[PDB]
Amino acid sequence: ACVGDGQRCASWSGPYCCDGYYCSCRSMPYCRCRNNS
Repeated sequence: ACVGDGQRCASWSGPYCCDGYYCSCRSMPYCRCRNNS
């Protein structure tokens, strides 16, 4: 199972994203997971 769009990555960076999405980590611990571009 993968995370949807805009879904933050577990804790700080545990699970991955769907086939095509990524996980950003701006000024904050809770990284965000969403589509590529």
